[PDB]
Amino acid sequence: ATGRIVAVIGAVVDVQFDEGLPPILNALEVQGRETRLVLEVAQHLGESTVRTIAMDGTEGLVRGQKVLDSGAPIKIPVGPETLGRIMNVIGEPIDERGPIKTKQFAAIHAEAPEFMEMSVEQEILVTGIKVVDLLAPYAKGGKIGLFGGAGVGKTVLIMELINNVAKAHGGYSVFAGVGERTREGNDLYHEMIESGVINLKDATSKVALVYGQMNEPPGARARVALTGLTVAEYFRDQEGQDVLLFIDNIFRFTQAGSEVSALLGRIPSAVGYQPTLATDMGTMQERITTTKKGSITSVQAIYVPADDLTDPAPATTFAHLDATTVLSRAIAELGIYPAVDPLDSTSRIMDPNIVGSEHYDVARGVQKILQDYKSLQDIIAILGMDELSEEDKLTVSRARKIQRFLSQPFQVAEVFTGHLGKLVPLKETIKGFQQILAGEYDHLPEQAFYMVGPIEEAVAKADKLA
Amino acid sequence: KTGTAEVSSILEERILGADTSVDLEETGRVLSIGDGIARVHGLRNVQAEEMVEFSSGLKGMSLNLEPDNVGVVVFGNDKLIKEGDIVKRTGAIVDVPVGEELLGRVVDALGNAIDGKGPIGSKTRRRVGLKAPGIIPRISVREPMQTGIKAVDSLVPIGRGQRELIIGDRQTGKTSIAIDTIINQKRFNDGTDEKKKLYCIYVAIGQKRSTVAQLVKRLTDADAMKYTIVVSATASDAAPLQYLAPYSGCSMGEYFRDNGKHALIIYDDLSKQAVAYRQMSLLLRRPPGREAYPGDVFYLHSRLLERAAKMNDAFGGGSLTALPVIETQAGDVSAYIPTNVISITDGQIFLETELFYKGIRPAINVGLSVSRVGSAAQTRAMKQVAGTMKLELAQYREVALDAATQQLLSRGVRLTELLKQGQYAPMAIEEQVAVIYAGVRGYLDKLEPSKITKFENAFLSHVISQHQALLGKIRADGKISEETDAKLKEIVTNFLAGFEA
Amino acid sequence: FAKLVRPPVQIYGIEGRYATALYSAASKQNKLEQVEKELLRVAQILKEPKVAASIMNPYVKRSVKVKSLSDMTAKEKFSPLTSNLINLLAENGRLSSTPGVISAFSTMMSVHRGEVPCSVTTASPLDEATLTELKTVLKSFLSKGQILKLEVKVDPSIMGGMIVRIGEKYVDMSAKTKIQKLSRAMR
Ligand SMILES: Nc1ncnc2c1ncn2[C@@H]1O[C@H](COP(=O)(O)OP(=O)(O)OP(=O)(O)O)[C@@H](O)[C@H]1O
Ligand SMILES: Nc1ncnc2c1ncn2[C@@H]1O[C@H](COP(=O)(O)OP(=O)(O)O)[C@@H](O)[C@H]1O
Ligand SMILES: [Mg+2]
Ligand SMILES: [Mg+2]
Repeated sequence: ATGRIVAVIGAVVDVQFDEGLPPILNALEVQGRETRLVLEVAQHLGESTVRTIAMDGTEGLVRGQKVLDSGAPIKIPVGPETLGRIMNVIGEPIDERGPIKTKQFAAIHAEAPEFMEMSVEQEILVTGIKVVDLLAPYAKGGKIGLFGGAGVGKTVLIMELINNVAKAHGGYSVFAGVGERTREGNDLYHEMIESGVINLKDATSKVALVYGQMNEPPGARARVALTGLTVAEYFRDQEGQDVLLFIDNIFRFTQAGSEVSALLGRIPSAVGYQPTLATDMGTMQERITTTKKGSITSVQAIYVPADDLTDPAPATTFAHLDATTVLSRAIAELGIYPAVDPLDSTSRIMDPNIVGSEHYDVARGVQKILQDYKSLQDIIAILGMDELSEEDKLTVSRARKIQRFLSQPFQVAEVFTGHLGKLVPLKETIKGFQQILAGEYDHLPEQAFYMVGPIEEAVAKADKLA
Repeated sequence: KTGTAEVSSILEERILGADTSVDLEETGRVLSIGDGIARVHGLRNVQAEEMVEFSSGLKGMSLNLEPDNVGVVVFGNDKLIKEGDIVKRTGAIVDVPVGEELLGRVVDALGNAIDGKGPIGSKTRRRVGLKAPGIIPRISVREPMQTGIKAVDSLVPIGRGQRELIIGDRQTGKTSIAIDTIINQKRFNDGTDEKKKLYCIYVAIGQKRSTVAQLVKRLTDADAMKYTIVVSATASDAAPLQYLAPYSGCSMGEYFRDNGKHALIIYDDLSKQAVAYRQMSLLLRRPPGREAYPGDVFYLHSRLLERAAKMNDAFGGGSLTALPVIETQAGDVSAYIPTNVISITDGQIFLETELFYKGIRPAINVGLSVSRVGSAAQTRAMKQVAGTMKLELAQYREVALDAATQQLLSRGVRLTELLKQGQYAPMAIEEQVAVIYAGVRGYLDKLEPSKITKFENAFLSHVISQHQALLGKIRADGKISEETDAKLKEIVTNFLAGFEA
Repeated sequence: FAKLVRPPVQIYGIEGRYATALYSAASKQNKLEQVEKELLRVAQILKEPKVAASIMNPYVKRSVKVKSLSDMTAKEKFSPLTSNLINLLAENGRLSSTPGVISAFSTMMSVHRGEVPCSVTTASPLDEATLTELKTVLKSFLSKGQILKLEVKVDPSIMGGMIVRIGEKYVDMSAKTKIQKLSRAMR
């Protein structure tokens, strides 16, 4: 079947066929271009006419050009041969090392796992960061969010989780860059070569990379998160392994659907997004699950626009997560890195059965002394410190050291300040918050608790300022 | 459902015989005009984003193709166009003249001279709608780009290929950072080492026309208009000419990057571009979003600032540095537009409007100014000294008769006054490293704070004369060795004995 | 563009745009009476169950509904400019509104000799002398040399009077002279 391009409006191309109307989600091929322009059927308008969405720039299309139906959805090369390579939206090698040679091909638009395939196992994934071990612990095989504004650390943190968790992992890894800096995607490819994760001489590489960046058209950022997902479905289903799935950033999948929803002729909903906003996120996000064959451990990174957590795009992804780490800027101004909100970070496995009865009791004492300090900030700012009680000059004097003890020097931020990266075990971040909540360290200043590892370096710092 | 081309002037051409003396393949008419875009009937072989020509002499871009008509975005005013005209098809994508033969002119956004010096003499044309380089050809930054400002070159260092924001309110000294970058390249463009040459491009969006004219004199007064291009779409120009101004400005810098040369471009400013793209969007009846902006403002500034990159050695080895300018309303760094550009560029420079009033100039907020990738690419002479001043400017900021407080409150004010700088005085790299040396090695700790602007203007004016041949080994060897710093100890302590307090 | 002649009625709508574009091409070349005799027979040859079907049926195509009509208008009588009109109506999908274009064209061509007829709505039809007297005083009112047409309707709700309209004039002598007795109340 061949068709004629009838209307080109931005990044939405219209096509009229004469026989053989292709069904929805089929790919088409445009005839007469130097590169490869591939469309994607999105509607049927009647009078034997479809309406597509283009996956590259539509500069130079004449009304009457010929387009050829492929007969099937977009199929990318998948397998263990795609490890150690880079792939674009339609699965072509963009690393100038030759074609990707596999045996089988998998479509992009696949359906979700059923009800009788969901596994109900819950474990704990110890990371090494003091704030996310204690107050919101991470589960193996479940989704993980990372909320925050623009400039708080949603990528210095996600490159620390790669440095700790994914390097010592035994399974496979998949990175999918949706709408970030292209100079950052060059640095990730050039750090995994020196650290030996990707190897260009033999066949012992452990991570695949998928990339559709911020200089891409809106039709190619709205479909690249389905490509880095379909690569990580082979490593779970047809091999039976434990994978990791880092996506950054997932808000660009939502933003780039609103750019094209105006051109498709729709009535727009609230603050400016598409009407089908929560229908097509649930269709995407219910394909990243731990089923009865393997475990997908997705660590996403979500962007909050204009620091507003009531915006419909970062407030409809809260129903799809197990853990949650809300970053904030007002903590990052004081110099507390990572600037994790302690009273807004939630978790699902926080339960006295799974994590214990000793972990659960110290973690709830920390959220109690930090909430009572938050209710006195309206009075300390007006009437000063000398108007409180005597027992309430101890909630203030202890919460101002737990706040500074939730700071930690990261490993990837060695080139920022020149301090050493520190890692703590889970059994030692329980002991550090007992010897502060009890009152063992009421003879030290607050700045001695600043940017250290475990509790033993806090007393090895207060002897300096003597 | 009534049709744009269901009018009686087009049905009559069809109902009275299919007429032969109308082309309808390379030329068409104009059905309506007035909201910006025009409704052109015909032109059945036009491409998308292809420049056309009107009968009045105006260029127009083919934006929106439909089965009935074509919607042409009109560059310039739309009074000259009338319903019933005839529009011709050029046959090429929107492109601008580009080459080495533009250094010294003042063009407008379409590539025509408005300085009154005749035609330009160009031979090559590049498109404005090209894509950024991918992941393979880029490489990390390694060469430093000097500024000549003592607060920027030692605290937020820049490198050849790194985006850097300049963000602040009105009348805080935004443009006067961008002017001193262009004048500081006089020392390199007039030398013999070709590997350190650097050109410049200035893009003026929405400014007054009488402020660009008083700017090209200041560059001609300092011999800086022989390596600088200026693109200009001022506030009286039409709205499509301000939208397409940084694209034509960046396509003239992409020539030098692909041919082994280094460029530099200052967009001034990207705030007034986004209020020009807002106007063309709402005049096309598009759904507004936050602050009545369209939904694709992030596509506007990301597809432009992704081109500023550094190629690898197999692609020539050139670069392209960008320095956009954003204006905030009363310190609002949490608005829609100043967060869409913080989440693109590789760092920030903050200009406070309440340090510009207290007499500190340039009013650089040292607490909120960061530069991530450009810290590893600076001179080891500067890193050996400015790595120490980074510590004391931190310890001054926590303490804001006690012990361990009146020591840091003494030194921390002598380093704040050491970082003031007069206008249009770009310093060299090796003259900075002696003045920052005296303030961090503990020599001016005894003086009064008011008599330290007098001290820097007296020490530099003499060591540039009597120790000129002994200063060159800092710039030549690129570092401070054990023989230079033992020599530098005697230059200062002999000058303080002669400097009359 | 070129100029186009204005019709003396100037109606509006999607059907008036096609009865004006034909009047601007048939007043040129002096063919305003040849199209009218053709258009009163294309109304007959559309409403046949072979041809009224598969023109409103949306599932055929655009192009094969043209070819089934490009020979139908070619073989019987027509090769004027009007064959392009049926060719243009089938391209734009406006083949359903073809009785709307035809019925508009007759009144647009009527006013070239017509008079916008009257309406006398009083009662049962009366004798011949009352009818010929109103037909010979209304001829004195037109003053345009055109033989006026007229319609009579029966409406018994008016008590003893009659209302008369001449185009857009509408004199009135009816039961509203009983509603003018509010001067006994409103004063
Ligand atoms: N280092 C300096 N020392 C003294 N004065 C300065 C310095 N830098 C700038 N100024 C003064 O600041 C004034 C305004 O500077 P500038 O033109 O950069 O502001 P601006 O932010 O560009 O204004 P706008 O953006 O509203 O056009 C200048 O007239 C100049 O006198
Ligand atoms: N642990 C840390 N130590 C020092 N600086 C940090 C740390 N974490 C984040 N930052 C600062 O926060 C900023 C975060 O930027 P980045 O993570 O690159 O992108 P995003 O805007 O997506 O967070 C960086 O500029 C970095 O300087
Ligand atoms: Mg980031
Ligand atoms: Mg200015």
